[PDB]
Amino acid sequence: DFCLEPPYTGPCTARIIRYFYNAKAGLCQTFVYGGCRAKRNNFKSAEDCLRTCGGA
Amino acid sequence: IVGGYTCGANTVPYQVSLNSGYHFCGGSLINSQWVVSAAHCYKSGIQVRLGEDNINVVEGNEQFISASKSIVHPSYNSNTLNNDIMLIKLKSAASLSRVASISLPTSCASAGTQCLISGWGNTKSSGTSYPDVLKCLKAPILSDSSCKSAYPGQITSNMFCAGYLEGGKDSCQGDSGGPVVCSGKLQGIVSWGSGCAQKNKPGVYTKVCNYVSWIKQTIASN
Ligand SMILES: [Ca+2]
Repeated sequence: DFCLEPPYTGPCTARIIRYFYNAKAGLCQTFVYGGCRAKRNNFKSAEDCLRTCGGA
Repeated sequence: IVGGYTCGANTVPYQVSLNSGYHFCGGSLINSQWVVSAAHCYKSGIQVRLGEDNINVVEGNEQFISASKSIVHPSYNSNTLNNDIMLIKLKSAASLSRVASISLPTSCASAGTQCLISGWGNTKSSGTSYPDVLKCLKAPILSDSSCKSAYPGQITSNMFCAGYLEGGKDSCQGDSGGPVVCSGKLQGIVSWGSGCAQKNKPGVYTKVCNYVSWIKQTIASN
């Protein structure tokens, strides 16, 4: 389950704010994404995040 | 920029901040209407901020201009990060001492060349600390061999390493797309690395000298 994976910033050095499902908190939180090599637990909005991972 | 120093208000006139509701990448002004940055900094709704020092406070020397076009290199590979370069056309031309363009290189720089890297990225190797003002770093260009030894099978002909093998001084999240200027010419674009300021893991930059033709022609036909 990719929704249970920790957020992945990646090697690139941008500072792009994305969302990830935090199964421990039971909610989608923000994190800094570097701009490349995103894993699946990386969403552009909280709504996308909840729709895909909500309740995982 | 980890291990750097405060540049000083408007001492790096060609440095721009790419804003999408917040600063997410840097860029360099190459003429009154064009900016060069990294391809991985591609985002919709980009606003370019010129003449910035403290990115959180309006100080009076700024010019915020929206991008009208964003051209990512046709061969950019998001997996290998090869050809990590992008051109952004400003909706209107900037008014050029605090805002100025940087010259494109006539030739490639050699290992050992000292360059100035700048940005508003994270200043901590372990942790998070985003600055208000522009940070600067002098780092030498490293040899292709050591670069390739640090990142086995990841360095292409279009990338170069710069920094210190000891670690402690490096570019970091939020610096992407920014300039690496050596001898007054734009030689690199902040691109990627393994963590920030780690020992034996210098930063990797887009080698600008290989794209000068593409840049000049692309600017002219758009
Ligand atoms: Ca400002």
